[PDB]
Amino acid sequence: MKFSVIVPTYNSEKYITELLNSLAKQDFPKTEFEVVVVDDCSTDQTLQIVEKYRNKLNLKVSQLETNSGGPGKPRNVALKQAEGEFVLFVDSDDYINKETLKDAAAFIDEHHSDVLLIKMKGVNGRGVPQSMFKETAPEVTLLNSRIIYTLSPTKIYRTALLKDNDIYFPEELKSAEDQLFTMKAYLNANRISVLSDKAYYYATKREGEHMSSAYVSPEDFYEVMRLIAVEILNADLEEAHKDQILAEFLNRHFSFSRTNGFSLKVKLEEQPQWINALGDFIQAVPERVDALVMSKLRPLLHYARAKDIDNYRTVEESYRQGQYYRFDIVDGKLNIQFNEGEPYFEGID
Ligand SMILES: CC(=O)N[C@H]1[C@@H](OP(=O)(O)OP(=O)(O)OC[C@H]2O[C@@H](n3ccc(=O)[nH]c3=O)[C@H](O)[C@@H]2O)O[C@H](CO)[C@@H](O)[C@@H]1O
Ligand SMILES: [Mn+2]
Repeated sequence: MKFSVIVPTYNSEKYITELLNSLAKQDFPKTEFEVVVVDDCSTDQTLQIVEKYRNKLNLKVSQLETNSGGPGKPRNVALKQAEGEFVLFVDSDDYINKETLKDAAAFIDEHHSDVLLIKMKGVNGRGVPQSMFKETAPEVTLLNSRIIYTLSPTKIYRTALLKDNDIYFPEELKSAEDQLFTMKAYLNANRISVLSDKAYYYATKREGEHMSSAYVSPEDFYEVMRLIAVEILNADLEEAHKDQILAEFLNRHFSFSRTNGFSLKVKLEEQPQWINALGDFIQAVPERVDALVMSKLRPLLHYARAKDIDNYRTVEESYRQGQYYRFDIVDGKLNIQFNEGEPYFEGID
């Protein structure tokens, strides 16, 4: 067994066939890959739709007692059932290219990848990461490539890599359940590879609610962030490398996560809740890492670590308004003091 395609379902009857047709049309022998379907207690006709593909595909189907509250637990149940050499997570509302398992198998046989990224394509207006999919690369690291800018589970992982290092998704969590999982796989992979010859994984936009839009409390969200920083800092790598990996994670988190602009969008009466959870995550980042981060984020790291929402919000409002209490211009960049009696933050551009 080469691959295990792990499919978590939850009331997926309107789009599960578009998936199952792409596996049935794979030009890969159905005897060397399995479809591990774990249903998160669906109440529509998802399972009988799946049943019609029991002679078109090698299937392993099971259903949970109650809905787990997220994609994590179903994938965890499928992953310990998987006996394929490699694992591919495909969501119920997505589908893969006809040639995916053939090109992957051929690529991994040639380069012995532990994690293999496959190029993605957005369908029906859904955005998709692309900065790391412009060239097929046999070997990429966390620091010479943009792989940290895609933490979704929609990749090829070697089964032994996940099991030998005890890598699973957090359970009862609507979103952010993928970031810690994929980063742990990145942290332990002896070789990470990118495969961009075609458009392999098709991420769709349908209706209704996608899990990436479901509510996750700031406590649960930033606990995952805190766990990622802890995983980075205690990886079996050189200490300077771990600091730089953490800095690159923070650059991306503060630029593109819900943290970016929270004190401008969240209701005032809820922002202490955010600054306390965000601060528990930044308090796990040692202050030495602030120097490796993008300069504009250093005042935010500083006031997050101190749980100071007033100065944090003033920094965000100042960036948005382009107005500062005091600033100097040195070497085409700004050195800013955001409030009276506060420190100056230098090199901001
Ligand atoms: C970035 C990307 O390309 N895909 C991610 C995106 O998918 P997305 O935002 O589309 O969320 P989805 O609804 O597709 O959920 C992902 C998968 O989990 C299953 N599911 C959903 C709810 C539930 O209670 N039990 C269950 O098993 C879905 O059927 C689906 O197969 O946001 C999710 C939340 O982090 C991630 O898991 C997906 O990997
Ligand atoms: Mn989806």
